[PDB]
Amino acid sequence: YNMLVFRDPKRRPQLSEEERAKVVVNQAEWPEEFKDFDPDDPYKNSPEIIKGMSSWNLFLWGVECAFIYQFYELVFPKSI
Amino acid sequence: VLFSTYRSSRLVSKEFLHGPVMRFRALGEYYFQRAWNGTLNWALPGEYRLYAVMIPFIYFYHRWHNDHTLDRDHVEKAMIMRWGGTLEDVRKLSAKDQLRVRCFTDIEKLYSAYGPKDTYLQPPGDTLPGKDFYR
Amino acid sequence: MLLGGFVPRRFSQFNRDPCWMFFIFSVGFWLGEYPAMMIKYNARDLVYDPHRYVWSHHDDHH
Amino acid sequence: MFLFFFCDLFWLRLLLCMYYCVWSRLCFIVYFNCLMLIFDFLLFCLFDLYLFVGLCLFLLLWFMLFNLYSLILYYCITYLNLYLLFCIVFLLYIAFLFLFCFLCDFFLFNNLLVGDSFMDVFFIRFLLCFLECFSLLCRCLSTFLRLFCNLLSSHFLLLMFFDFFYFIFVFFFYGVFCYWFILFIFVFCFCLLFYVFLYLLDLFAAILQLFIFCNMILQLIMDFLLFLLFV
Amino acid sequence: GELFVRPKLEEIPPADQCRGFFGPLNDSLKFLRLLDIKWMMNRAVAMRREYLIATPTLFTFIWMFTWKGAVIYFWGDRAPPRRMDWNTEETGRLPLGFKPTPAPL
Amino acid sequence: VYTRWKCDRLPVFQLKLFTQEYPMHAAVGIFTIIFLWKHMSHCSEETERKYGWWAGYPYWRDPIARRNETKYKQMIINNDVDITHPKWTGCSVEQLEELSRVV
Amino acid sequence: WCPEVRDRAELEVDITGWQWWSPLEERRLLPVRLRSVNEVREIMSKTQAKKSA
Amino acid sequence: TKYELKMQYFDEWMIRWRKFQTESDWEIEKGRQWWRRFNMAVSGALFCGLVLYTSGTATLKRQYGLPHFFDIGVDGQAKETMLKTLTSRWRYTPQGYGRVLITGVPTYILFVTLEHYRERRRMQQYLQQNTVFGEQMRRLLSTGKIEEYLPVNIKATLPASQQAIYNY
Amino acid sequence: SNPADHFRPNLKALTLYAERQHYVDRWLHVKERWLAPWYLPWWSPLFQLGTWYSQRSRNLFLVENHLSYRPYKFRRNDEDRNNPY
Amino acid sequence: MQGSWSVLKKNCSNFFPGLLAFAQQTQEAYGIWLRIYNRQQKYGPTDFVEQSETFSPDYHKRFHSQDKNMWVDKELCTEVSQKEVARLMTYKLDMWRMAHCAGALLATGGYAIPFGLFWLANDTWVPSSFNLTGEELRAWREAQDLYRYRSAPSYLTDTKWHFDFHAYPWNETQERAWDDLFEKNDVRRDPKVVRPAAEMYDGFIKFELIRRKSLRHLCRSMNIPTFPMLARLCNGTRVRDYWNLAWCEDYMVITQRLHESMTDEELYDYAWRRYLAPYDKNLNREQLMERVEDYFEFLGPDFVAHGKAPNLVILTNYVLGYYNDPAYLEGDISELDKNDYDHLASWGKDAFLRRLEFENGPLRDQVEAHTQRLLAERAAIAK
Ligand SMILES: CCCCCCCCCCCCCCCCCC(=O)OC[C@H](COP(=O)([O-])OCC(O)COP(=O)([O-])OC[C@@H](COC(=O)CCCCCCCCCCCCCCCCC)OC(=O)CCCCCCCCCCCCCCCCC)OC(=O)CCCCCCCCCCCCCCCCC
Ligand SMILES: CCCCCCCCCCCCCCCCCC(=O)OC[C@H](COP(=O)([O-])OCC(O)COP(=O)([O-])OC[C@@H](COC(=O)CCCCCCCCCCCCCCCCC)OC(=O)CCCCCCCCCCCCCCCCC)OC(=O)CCCCCCCCCCCCCCCCC
Ligand SMILES: CCCCCCCCCCCCCCCCCC(=O)OC[C@H](COP(=O)([O-])OCC(O)COP(=O)([O-])OC[C@@H](COC(=O)CCCCCCCCCCCCCCCCC)OC(=O)CCCCCCCCCCCCCCCCC)OC(=O)CCCCCCCCCCCCCCCCC
Ligand SMILES: CCCCCCCCCCCCCCCCCC(=O)OC[C@H](COP(=O)([O-])OCC(O)COP(=O)([O-])OC[C@@H](COC(=O)CCCCCCCCCCCCCCCCC)OC(=O)CCCCCCCCCCCCCCCCC)OC(=O)CCCCCCCCCCCCCCCCC
Ligand SMILES: CCCCCCCCCCCCCCCCCC(=O)OC[C@H](COP(=O)([O-])OCC(O)COP(=O)([O-])OC[C@@H](COC(=O)CCCCCCCCCCCCCCCCC)OC(=O)CCCCCCCCCCCCCCCCC)OC(=O)CCCCCCCCCCCCCCCCC
Ligand SMILES: CCCCCCCCCCCCCCCCCC(=O)OC[C@H](COP(=O)([O-])OCC(O)COP(=O)([O-])OC[C@@H](COC(=O)CCCCCCCCCCCCCCCCC)OC(=O)CCCCCCCCCCCCCCCCC)OC(=O)CCCCCCCCCCCCCCCCC
Ligand SMILES: CCCCCCCCCCCCO[C@@H]1O[C@H](CO)[C@@H](O[C@H]2O[C@H](CO)[C@@H](O)[C@H](O)[C@H]2O)[C@H](O)[C@H]1O
Repeated sequence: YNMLVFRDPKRRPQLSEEERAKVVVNQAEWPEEFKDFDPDDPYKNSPEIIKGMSSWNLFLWGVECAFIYQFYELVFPKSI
Repeated sequence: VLFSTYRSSRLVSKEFLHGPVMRFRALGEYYFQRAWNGTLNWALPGEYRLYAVMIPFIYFYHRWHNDHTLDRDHVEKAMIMRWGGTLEDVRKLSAKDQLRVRCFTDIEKLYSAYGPKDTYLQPPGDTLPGKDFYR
Repeated sequence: MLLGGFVPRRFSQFNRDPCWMFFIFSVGFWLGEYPAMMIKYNARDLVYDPHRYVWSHHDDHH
Repeated sequence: MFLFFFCDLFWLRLLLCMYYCVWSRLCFIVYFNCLMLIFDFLLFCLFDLYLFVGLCLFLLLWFMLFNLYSLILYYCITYLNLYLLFCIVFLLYIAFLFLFCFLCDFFLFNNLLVGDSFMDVFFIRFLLCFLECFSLLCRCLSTFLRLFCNLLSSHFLLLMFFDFFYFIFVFFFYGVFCYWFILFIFVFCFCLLFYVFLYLLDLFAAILQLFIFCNMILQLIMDFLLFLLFV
Repeated sequence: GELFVRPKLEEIPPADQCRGFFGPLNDSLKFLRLLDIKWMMNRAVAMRREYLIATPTLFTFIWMFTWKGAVIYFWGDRAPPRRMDWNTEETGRLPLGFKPTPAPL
Repeated sequence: VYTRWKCDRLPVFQLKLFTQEYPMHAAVGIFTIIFLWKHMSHCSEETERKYGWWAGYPYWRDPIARRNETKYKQMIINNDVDITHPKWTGCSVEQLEELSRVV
Repeated sequence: WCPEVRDRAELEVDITGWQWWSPLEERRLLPVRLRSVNEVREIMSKTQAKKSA
Repeated sequence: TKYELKMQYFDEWMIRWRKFQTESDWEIEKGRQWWRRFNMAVSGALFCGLVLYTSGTATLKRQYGLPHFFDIGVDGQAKETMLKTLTSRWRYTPQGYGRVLITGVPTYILFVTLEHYRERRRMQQYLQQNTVFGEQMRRLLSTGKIEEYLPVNIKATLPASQQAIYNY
Repeated sequence: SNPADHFRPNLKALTLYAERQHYVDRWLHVKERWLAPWYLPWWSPLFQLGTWYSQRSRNLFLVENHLSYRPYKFRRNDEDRNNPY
Repeated sequence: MQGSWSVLKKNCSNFFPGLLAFAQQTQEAYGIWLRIYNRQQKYGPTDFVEQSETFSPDYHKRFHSQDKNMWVDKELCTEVSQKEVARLMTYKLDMWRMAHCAGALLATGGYAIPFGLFWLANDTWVPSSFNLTGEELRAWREAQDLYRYRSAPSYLTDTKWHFDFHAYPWNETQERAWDDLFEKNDVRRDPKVVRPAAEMYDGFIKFELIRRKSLRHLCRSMNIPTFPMLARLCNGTRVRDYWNLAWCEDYMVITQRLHESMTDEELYDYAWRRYLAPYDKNLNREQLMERVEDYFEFLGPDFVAHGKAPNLVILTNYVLGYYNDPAYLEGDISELDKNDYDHLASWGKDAFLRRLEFENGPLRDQVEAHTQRLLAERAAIAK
């Protein structure tokens, strides 16, 4: 998949179909982070860097910073 | 005999500032020394996060410099020329008046070549002051 | 060279990596500064400078 | 008059120091042809034909640190002056030319006299030699002029389009709440498409112009190289 | 392009075969070979000494592109004016009654 | 084993690079530097007023005049120059006094 | 801990040998490999016959 | 004696105050130019002679042998004469640094000596001048300093239409 | 005009002025100081390198006899084409 | 070698005695060279005496030709002895360095004095006459050997890399000779195996086509001053003269078997002047004799038969291979039990690194199978 020009790398298969069919999948040994692993969304279960900090919260933080940058002089103007 | 031409002539010990240097190298190596971090002539790395982090920072500091050091000169010139032609005359105004003038200057900047021309061309019959107001 | 790295699948995943967290903060700043300019520079109480015809850059550069 | 100023690479210099205190392989080069001049085996040159590699790499790095990053708004191309680029190209081109001339081999210039003995010497071949000798200097001038003009035009266009986009976005976004919202949406989508297209075009054009800048110098060098065959 | 091999002494055609601007400068006209530039060019081409034609040209261009061009631009003498300010040859002489200092001795 | 880039210090490597690797380039660069500082190192006051200031020349304070005034004051004070000398004024001191009394 | 490679690389670069590919030397040395026992028998046999003659 | 160190200040001052350059000083400088050109010519002739004398026998045979570019007949005669003259006696034909030294050191010495003595001659000439330039030269050699604005101090001659400034 | 003003260096810090006469004189004093000592004979290549080219250029300037007028290099105003003074 | 105060004191103390000894050696060497030059001019071949011109095929630049511009005087023993030739060679080296220093002094007047102080603080560029005792001479020889070690590997690598990158040998024997030519001095090279490389390189590059950078490296390795280098035909002439004298002496010794009767110190010096025997190796007579015999064998029968030595470039590489020491390796093997990236342990693994470990770790086959099965199912559903 892509996010703007950034494309997610994909691992090339190395096993043949015959050998691949003989592989037994045991997700019990897999880490909890990667269970029901999906190539189209491998980071769905990945932990947040900061608990409770959503992406929308950071977006809103940036928007508020912009609003401050543009409006601070309206409330606390300074002379030349 | 006075100074050595060889880099092997050490001036400090091998353990001088080892810890801080190791921390700095850890900062450098973690994201850059990777197989997918293949640079194009040392200038364009392959790691996406490097772009994602450096583009905003570069833009931020450049914009801060431009707004607080470069455009400020044009704003001050406009304020001085339109309100007396001297710094003291501008300082005779209040902060709110200066804010209004500077925001009008920002308006003019935003309009540029794609906007009404009455912001700088006085229509005939207008009662506002002309160019010879202070002369 | 754009070879690899963490790539969030959607917006909600931008919080899974500090670098993308900073990126989304910056994007928020970028996009939210435009509504601020709309509100500030299209305000009812905004008034053109009375002395705007006293001087302009057009006469100066001419 | 002595003006003290600084380049706009200090943060990039800091990043270079941070990320290149340890070694890293390089496998992608803008101008790779400086490393492979000879394609047929058993051919070798007694002239220092690989002397340009270091200068080529450094020039690529410098011009890429400036031009590619100039797409970021408010980033300054500190060297963007016509005569300064003239000085740079003069240095490189004339240095290589004087390297060939200091060799004191006049036969090296025999190829300047274009044509064969059948053509009249005075009225055809001599005029062609004059034109070619002029064309060398003209190639130098064209190289520097092209490099200057590409950046100048691209950045002028970017500035103008960004100004227009700011104007329409700020002073006509209220149309989203009005009955003519469709027109504004169409215009906004067109502006976004134009923005992306311009950025991609500039990104590609910068690298391509650097490639051509180095290729002109390498062509100058190659025009006077002679290869011996191993036996 | 390719390697250049100087011609052997036997491969060089005779001087009498060379042609000038109008025609060959054979006996009774040999001394005119010095003045005929085209004859010299043809002789050089015949002798494979083409550099004599090319080397002076290129170098000249370089000399103009490098050193004389700027010298002419910055220090060259422009065309004289119609009304010329000639020198009256009155300036410089010491005034009457002046006592110049003695020369070294 | 010995290598210039790895064993020699930076100034030594710089000298070696520009003397036995790229000497002609260094010579041409020095030539061009001399040319630039010989023919492109001057700016007249009018040129400074036209293009020498970011936002334009502030005629309301004329900093060029103040700069030249400081320059000339410093020169006069340090060199003990008598600006009342006839060559500077074109007239004798007594004539200057007469003019001062007149005006 | 592999000094020969280090020295060769550094010297090649310091003498303007920037290129990192050597097709000719590889072509000379690519097919080199330790021989099989039967090949050793045959080669020893040729050496022995040569010594006898 | 090092006359150049003294004369550089004088030359710069004359350039700055070239208005008071009498025709005599101009002739002096033209003579200096002519003597510089003459010194260059003689030094080049000496260098060419030394190069020819030290040239290798095979090199001389190739240079002054067949073919003849013009083939007039005088060219061949002259080339043969020079070749025989050079190849008759034994000649020291060094190569490398030795030829460089032999060909250059005499040339450099000759050129430098001639130029230095011509500079001394020019200094004497300016000393003997009865113009403001000569007075400035004498004052420079006396006090060791260049006195600028000297022409207007001692009131050097000016055109009839520019004497108002001296009117004091 | 305004778009053209975006192509300027953005980190100008200080500007210094100096007359050609002053620093040329200072350079000449330095050159005389370093070339004066007795242990540097006038016939040495270093001394000639220092002096001969400058002497030649100054002589060429003095010998110049041009029919046209060359305006002063360091006028107060050199932007007016119809006023060489 | 780096400069030191002890060497500075040594050279300052012995400055004037050294100059006097150098002058005496100059007189003696001028006599010897006068004899040799008269013999060359009288009995030399026409091409050698007339200085025949050999031009390159690409840029037509003249340079010394090994066959024509070098001549071995087989009958020089009648007029000049071997010891006189060795004395002339040593004096040529000392005179070259002294001449460069004197040129600097004349050029810069009295400003060369501090540079002279730098010069006397190191034995690299001082004449041999400045050493008045055995220990001083040993230190001087050590400095010369250090310079040779510093310079030779660059020359060898230049030659080998250029040839290998632009050409390959024709046949297996040439391949073996080329590979064995550039072996380190810790192993013994068989001259018979290595000789064909001379003809191969003659096919590639003769002495007449030697490049200026390679010439600079060679002159560095031969303790010949290189500043100012100037055109390549000056130091090239120096090299040609030195090796011509060496070849004359070698022919004399081979014909008269002088090396067998030569004493230990004289034999060591003879090998050293051929760049075969460093003094820091503390070689015995057996090793010196082995190296000298190998050198003579490399010269080959044709050298005695006709005075024609093999290609000079390959000869110089072969002899200088004795200064190509094995690459240094210091440190106990136990040091390989440490870790280099412990300082990164605190950083841990990010999401992408964890994904890479999961996909390419020991569970890689299971993950690949699961992913491929899921993709196949999705593709089938899509169709
Ligand atoms: C009168 C007012 C004052 C001014 C006087 C001027 C006199 C002028 C004379 C006439 C000259 C005529 C000709 C002028 C031509 C100019 C052309 C020009 O500018 O071209 C643009 C061009 C721009 O180049 P660039 O691409 O920007 O790169 C150059 C950069 O320097 C970056 O390039 P780089 O990174 O490759 O450089 C290498 C860099 C490699 O990287 C680094 O080393 C990193 C650091 C970089 C430093 C340099 C960058 C400077 C950044 C801006 C300033 C920094 C803050 C200064 C704060 C000042 C506060 C007032 O290393 C260095 O820079 C080495 C120096 C490091 C110094 C470290 C000092 C540590 C001190 C610690 C003390 C601790 C004490 C403890 C005590 C405790 C007690 C208890 O400039 C140049 O190329 C250089 C021009 C210089 C010309 C010579 C001028 C004469 C020398 C003047 C020295 C004045 C010293 C006194 C000042 C005192 C304060 C007022
Ligand atoms: C090896 C290098 C290869 C790589 C090259 C790389 C570069 C590319 C090449 C092109 C150059 C690029 C430019 C780069 C920048 C270099 C610097 C630069 O351009 O500065 C110019 C720069 C220009 O001056 P400027 O600063 O613009 O000031 C202009 C003023 O004129 C200055 O005034 P001034 O006071 O300094 O005097 C200058 C004077 C320079 O000249 C002199 O001072 C006098 C002459 C000097 C002669 C030198 C020796 C020549 C040989 C002597 C004889 C040897 C044979 C002896 C045995 C004979 C046996 C019979 O010139 C003149 O003023 C013109 C006077 C002409 C008088 C003509 C009178 C009429 C009769 C003679 C002509 C017509 C004859 C017709 C015959 C018809 C027969 C049928 O400097 C000069 O040119 C003058 C100073 C240097 C003079 C050096 C003289 C030696 C030149 C080399 C001669 C030998 C080599 C050439 C032949 C090779 C054949 C294989
Ligand atoms: C502070 C001091 C400042 C000094 C300034 C002066 C310049 C630097 C001085 C010297 C610096 C040291 C290093 C110099 C280079 C060393 C080169 C080298 O290694 O040579 C080895 C080499 C020894 O090797 P070799 O095996 O014995 O022989 C070489 C092989 O033949 C080689 O075989 P090949 O196969 O290579 O054969 C080809 C070879 C054949 O040539 C040779 O090797 C033979 C020797 C050279 C002959 C040159 C004369 C040719 C005939 C000239 C005819 C002129 C007629 C003009 C008539 C005019 C009438 C009006 O080369 C050529 O074909 C080149 C011919 C020259 C072409 C010149 C083109 C110039 C174009 C000018 C463009 C325009 C200029 C501006 C405008 C001017 C006019 C307005 O040395 C030589 O052959 C002679 C070396 C001479 C060194 C220069 C001596 C300098 C004396 C200076 C005196 C004046 C001082 C003034 C001071 C002023 C105040 C400070
Ligand atoms: C006062 C004015 C000064 C002017 C300014 C000078 C500025 C400095 C430049 C350098 C000047 C020379 C310095 C002294 C060198 C020592 C003498 C010498 O030649 O040693 C032999 C030696 C010859 O070297 P090579 O490679 O063996 O020669 C190959 C030949 O095939 C060799 O031929 P071969 O194989 O047949 O063997 C022959 C050999 C056989 O002999 C022997 O084996 C016996 C030993 C003989 C040589 C002994 C040398 C001893 C050196 C040390 C002296 C003591 C130093 C003490 C220092 C401490 C003092 C307290 O004998 C020779 O070596 C004879 C060589 C040819 C004679 C060269 C001298 C010509 C100039 C002198 C005459 C000037 C007359 C002026 C007339 C004026 C008319 C108006 O010289 C060198 O090592 C070359 C010099 C190295 C430095 C080069 C620096 C660049 C030079 C560029 C010059 C360009 C022209 C000038 C203008 C410059 C403007 C930038
Ligand atoms: C009484 C005695 C007997 C009588 C006299 C006898 C004759 C004596 C003379 C002849 C002697 C010849 C032999 C000499 C051998 C030694 C040479 C040498 O230096 O060896 C390196 C020598 C050490 O040698 P070593 O340790 O034995 O190692 C030798 C190895 O074998 C390493 O060997 P290597 O081969 O690797 O090293 C070679 C290296 C040699 O180079 C170096 O090693 C570099 C040395 C300098 C390094 C400086 C580093 C430190 C910088 C400090 C900066 C300032 C810091 C702050 C100071 C604050 C003060 C308040 O590179 C080169 O060779 C490069 C050559 C470059 C040639 C440049 C040519 C330019 C030509 C221009 C173009 C022309 C084109 C033609 C145009 C034509 C136009 C017509 O270096 C030093 O000792 C460094 C000394 C540093 C002194 C302090 C810093 C400078 C102080 C300046 C004070 C200025 C005061 C006035 C100021 C006024 C202001 C207004
Ligand atoms: C991070 C920043 C750090 C700071 C950076 C500083 C800023 C640097 C910026 C620019 C740097 C690059 C500049 C490049 C310029 C262009 C170079 C170029 O075109 O080169 C072509 C070319 C390249 O040279 P090369 O011969 O092919 O090989 C160069 C390799 O480096 C040879 O290497 P090699 O391995 O083959 O041989 C190694 C060894 C081999 O050993 C030997 O050869 C035996 C020892 C030889 C001793 C020297 C013999 C000299 C014989 C006479 C030479 C001709 C003289 C001509 C007449 C005199 C002209 C002045 O040679 C040596 O060790 C040489 C020792 C030299 C030590 C001096 C180095 C300079 C240090 C600074 C001292 C001067 C400071 C002045 C300014 C301050 C004043 C207060 O140059 C030449 O042909 C050489 C001509 C030399 C002429 C003399 C020098 C002319 C320049 C003016 C001198 C002014 C003296 C002032 C005295 C004091 C007055 C108060
Ligand atoms: C090793 C050589 C030593 C030489 C020593 C002296 C030799 C005897 C004197 C040679 C002749 C001198 O005569 C010389 O003539 C020329 C004219 O031709 C004069 O030159 C004069 O007329 C020419 C005419 O073009 C003008 O350009 C020049 O400006 C002017 O000075 C010189 O001023 C004079 O000095």
